[PDB]
Amino acid sequence: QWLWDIIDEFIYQFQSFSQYRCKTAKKSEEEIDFLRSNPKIWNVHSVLNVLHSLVDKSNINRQLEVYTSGGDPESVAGEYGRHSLYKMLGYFSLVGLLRLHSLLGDYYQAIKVLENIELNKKSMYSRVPECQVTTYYYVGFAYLMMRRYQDAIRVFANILLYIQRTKSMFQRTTYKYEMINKQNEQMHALLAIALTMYPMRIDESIHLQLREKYGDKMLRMQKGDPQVYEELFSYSCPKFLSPVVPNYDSVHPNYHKEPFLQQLKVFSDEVQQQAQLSTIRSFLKLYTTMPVAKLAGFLDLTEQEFRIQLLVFKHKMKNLVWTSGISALDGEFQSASEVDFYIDKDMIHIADTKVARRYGDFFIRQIHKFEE
Amino acid sequence: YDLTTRIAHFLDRHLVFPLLEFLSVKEIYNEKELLQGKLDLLSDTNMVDFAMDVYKNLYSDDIPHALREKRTTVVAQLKQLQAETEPIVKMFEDPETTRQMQSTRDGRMLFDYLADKHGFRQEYLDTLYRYAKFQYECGNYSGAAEYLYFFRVLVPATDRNALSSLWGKLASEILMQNWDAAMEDLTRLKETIDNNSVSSPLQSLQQRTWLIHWSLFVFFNHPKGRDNIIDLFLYQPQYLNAIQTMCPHILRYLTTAVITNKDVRKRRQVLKDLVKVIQQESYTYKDPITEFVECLYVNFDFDGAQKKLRECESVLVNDFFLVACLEDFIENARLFIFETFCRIHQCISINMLADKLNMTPEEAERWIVNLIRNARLDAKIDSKLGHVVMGNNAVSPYQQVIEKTKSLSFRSQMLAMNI
Amino acid sequence: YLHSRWYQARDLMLMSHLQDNIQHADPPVQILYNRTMVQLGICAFRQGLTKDAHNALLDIQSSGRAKELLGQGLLLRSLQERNQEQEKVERRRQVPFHLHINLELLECVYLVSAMLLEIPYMAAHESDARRRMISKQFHHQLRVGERQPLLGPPESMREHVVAASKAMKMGDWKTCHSFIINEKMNGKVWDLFPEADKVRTMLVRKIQEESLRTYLFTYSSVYDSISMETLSDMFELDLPTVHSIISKMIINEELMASLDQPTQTVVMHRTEPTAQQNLALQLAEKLGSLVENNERVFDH
Amino acid sequence: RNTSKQQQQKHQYQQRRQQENMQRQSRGEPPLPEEDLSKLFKPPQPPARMDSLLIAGQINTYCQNIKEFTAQNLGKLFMAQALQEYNN
Repeated sequence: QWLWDIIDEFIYQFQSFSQYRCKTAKKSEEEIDFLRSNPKIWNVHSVLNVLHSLVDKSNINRQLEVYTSGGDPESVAGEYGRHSLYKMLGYFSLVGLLRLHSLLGDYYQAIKVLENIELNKKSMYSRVPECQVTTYYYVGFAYLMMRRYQDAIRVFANILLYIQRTKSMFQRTTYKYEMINKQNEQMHALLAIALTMYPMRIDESIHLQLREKYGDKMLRMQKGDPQVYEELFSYSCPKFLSPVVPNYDSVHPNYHKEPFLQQLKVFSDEVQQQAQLSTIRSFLKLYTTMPVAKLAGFLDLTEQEFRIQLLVFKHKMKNLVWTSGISALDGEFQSASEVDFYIDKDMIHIADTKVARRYGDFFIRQIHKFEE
Repeated sequence: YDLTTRIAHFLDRHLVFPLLEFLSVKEIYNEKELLQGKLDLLSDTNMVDFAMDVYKNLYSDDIPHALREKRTTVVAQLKQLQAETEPIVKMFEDPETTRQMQSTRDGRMLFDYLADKHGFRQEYLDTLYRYAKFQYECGNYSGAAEYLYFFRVLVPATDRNALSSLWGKLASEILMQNWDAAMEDLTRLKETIDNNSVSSPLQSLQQRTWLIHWSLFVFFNHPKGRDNIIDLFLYQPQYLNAIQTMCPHILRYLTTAVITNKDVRKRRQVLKDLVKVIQQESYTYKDPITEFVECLYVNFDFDGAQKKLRECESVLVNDFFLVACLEDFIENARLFIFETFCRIHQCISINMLADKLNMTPEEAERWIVNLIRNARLDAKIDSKLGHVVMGNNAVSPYQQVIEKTKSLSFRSQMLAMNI
Repeated sequence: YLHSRWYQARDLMLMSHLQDNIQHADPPVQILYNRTMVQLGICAFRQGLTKDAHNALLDIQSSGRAKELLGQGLLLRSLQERNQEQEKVERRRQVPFHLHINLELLECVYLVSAMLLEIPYMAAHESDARRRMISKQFHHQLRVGERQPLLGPPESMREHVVAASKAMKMGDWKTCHSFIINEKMNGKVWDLFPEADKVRTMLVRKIQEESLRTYLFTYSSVYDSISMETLSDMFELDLPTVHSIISKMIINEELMASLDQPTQTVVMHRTEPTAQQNLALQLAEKLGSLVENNERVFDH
Repeated sequence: RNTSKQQQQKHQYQQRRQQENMQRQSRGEPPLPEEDLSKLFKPPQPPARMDSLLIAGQINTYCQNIKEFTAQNLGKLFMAQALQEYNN
């Protein structure tokens, strides 16, 4: 008690609020125009699309942790509480997008992501920065599950920067804000190590304090240490399939551990190969064109002993990150050296300091408005 | 340093039971000899480290020292007087001396297990009283100390005997060439100097030197115990301001574990304080072998430094101690003086790197292959010329001042917008 | 310091800790204490150590007391020295003339020792890069001699400093030697020590090595390749000094500079002098962020 | 900012210790004065905002931004034209 009844108090309030918005958002523009006109606060009935959905994201896997196999609540969640909110006419305000954010919130918990080609296609409503932060939050995981991290590195930098300009002012998140700050920290630290030396994209969102800490971690996982990947996985393992929070850790049920194992077994099979991928590419391409002795200078470094030195290097060439070539007549290993650029980070903040002038000009003239 | 005002009138007037001598007229390797002798003042008749003088060169003059120490390993000292075949004919004292010890040991070996099996706090201390007597009669008998000072240690003379028998047991286990029971007395010395005493410097700088002796010969992790032997007592390395700074080789085992067993960041703390100021400057005026380690490094020399290391590295290996950090300090003198060159520089000919540090060019080439892979020398390697190009020079350092005036002032003005 | 080697005198001041005993024990012994740390600075200057000539003249030359530290200050010299009867007590007490010492030497000890220090130090500051501007320094002992547009030949002890200071600012080492060595023989200040030939020769290289720095500090933007063969011949400095110069010109000053000591070549490329104004504005706007933060620090 | 620091050296940095002197004495004696309670809180020399230096300070630093906006655009219109008119 004090949890499970309040779980059911919430869910029955949630599945009722799943019904009140499933009925009155399809043919009616009548209670909607009643909701536009007589309540002047636009917040509250857009709060309920996030307040009641985030704690539904909690309470569904709260029961599903006990009801592991042969489980009720995700079918109670998605098909009846979320998909009833998903496929309708839009509440033409910040409700119709957040019903999809209610759906994609559990369509991310379910690891079944493919419909991110659909979720942004029917999202032809105005991408408000309230929803745009939650857009690049949810959508960027499918790019993180796309194994093309050179495109994923730029998406998680947006949501971690928090100069994406959100300001609401009615506890809208709700009650959980730095968890988004800490998860995108770990999702971008996931993207910091995986591609370096190419980023050089860890500078804006991740500040110089965590550039030193996770960057020294970025060295060690590439210089060989699995402790960083253990830090990179175990800090991030609930961060792929968190409800928001579990129920109560106990010894007697075998139940709670059974979806806890399901959170472990999925996302360790993916990124451990990427931990080996970070080690293969890790050496700096010091020179583009190696002779055989300096091919054997890097065949030494690729993997020696002894057997299977050329073929292991052949495996380690073919990881999308070593575009190379053997000149079999010349004995001339002809490879790449891809390098990047730094200095151009003053063109973005030149308007941000033009904002930092204007944002200082704004509220103090708003203070001057309250003392005019 | 504060206790120097006690030293300012006293000036190195230590108080030891084995007094002075070290092995008269010598031939070779003479910077070790006073170094050995000034510690042989303070280290109580070592037991091999008499013959450590003899391993470089044989002399007949190692004989007159431990002959007059018949407490320690009685019969072996009967053998040393006849090893030179000397009619010293008064060797009729150690069989007289041991006979009182046998009547005291085996007369109380009855009591020794009355001390244990009863555990009677009188009869334990009654046995411990006669073994306070006996372990200062002979602590050699260090196993008779090792049984004694494993139970309730504190004999009925907790300060004078229980130091000089446990420092005796620290001596005599090392004089029996034990180290784990000396690791018992590692702890039993390093806490007794920490209590400490009245702490006269003639006691203290001796007890500070008593710290140096066992930590000088590395058996177990003195690459951790270097921090015990630097970062104790307001961390002067020589522990004796006391112008004869003669806990002398301590920098070499200190700068061993910095470059070998640590990184060298954290060697800047070594070069500034532990090389320059007063005490190591005195030891810079004592051993030229430690001097070319530091003085051509502090000149930031690149050819004279690396070779006068290498010349002194041929004499760094002449440290004929029980040493166990010998070539560690030698090899990582080369590896750090190459880090000293390629820290700020522009290039090096691999053929010059081969010929300066006396290696071959592929050894010189593959070493920067390791130095990129270690990320100690972040550069590139020209694969075919044998000329490692290292051109680290930055342009436009502005973005960092810009980052911390708009992550603070823009975001702390956010906080003033809630009122 | 004098009758033995000054390494002992540096130690025994640190040894006996006589910062505190001097107060309770008869402050005419504080006068002897102030006689002693002067003579420490003498054997800082006899051993040629310029920092210790500044730092033994720290309890002495951070104050105008040094006149009365021989017991010879005047009553109407300031509005402080009162009165005649206490002046009678102090001057029946102190001091014999052979116990008097050359304060003009002491000022030429104090001024010149930081002159070779602070001028390459301020030449880093006056290269449109300053954060360590130390107030109340030889900089301020220069200020009393600095703003003198009428100043012709160096004749006073400060005038020999200020002339050599401008010779130090030119980067020419030779021009300082005309202003110091001859003029302290003119004023017999060089003529005071038997060690003074060494002390001069010590201060020969302190002028040569450091005006080499002001040669590099002032002509820094366009020097993008800097020799080591020329500077060994120009400033008359051998390579193990020059390697100890140029590495510490690169390491300790932290100048962006490539160096090939086998080739004996310094390659710098500072980039840029118009972006020194960007450094001059980051001198300004970084102060902008601090007191903005300090606006909230006091108020909260 | 030396104005802004010195006022905050007086607005609060005095009054952090001015009340610390005042609160320590139990804010007064019942049968008598309250002598030091009248003595404590002597007002500092800036008590409030220093808004005579600060207004023309708000003017002339805004005038610096005009010179900036002069120096910004005059930079651009040549950095246009040089990149423009060289490029043929």
